[PDB]
Amino acid sequence: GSVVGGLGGYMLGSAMSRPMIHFGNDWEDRYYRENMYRYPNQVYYRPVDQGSNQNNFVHDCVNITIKQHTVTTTTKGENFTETDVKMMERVVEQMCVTQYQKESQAYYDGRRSS
Repeated sequence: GSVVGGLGGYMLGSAMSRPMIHFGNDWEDRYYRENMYRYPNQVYYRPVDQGSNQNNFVHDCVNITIKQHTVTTTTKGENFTETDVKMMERVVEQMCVTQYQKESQAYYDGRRSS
């Protein structure tokens, strides 16, 4: 978990498993389903601290992860459609939420809520 390529130092999450996300269109639910195992299983984040926040950790994590699985992959041998990346904007969000609910509670060690 350090500078995974030309990352700004960012760490790389432990391998998660493929979420369930239904989006609010039946085709989206089904489409996501028919490729659920094709989506990424890890996400990239920076160390939360007292000047970070979830809306900068998760937000940048969605960008960074896409920038290492879309910007690092469409340029290679992918042609991810914006539809696919619209799906990844949910998976990576809830994944990096899950990674934050660990890392943040490691950062705080006290300031987490008392």
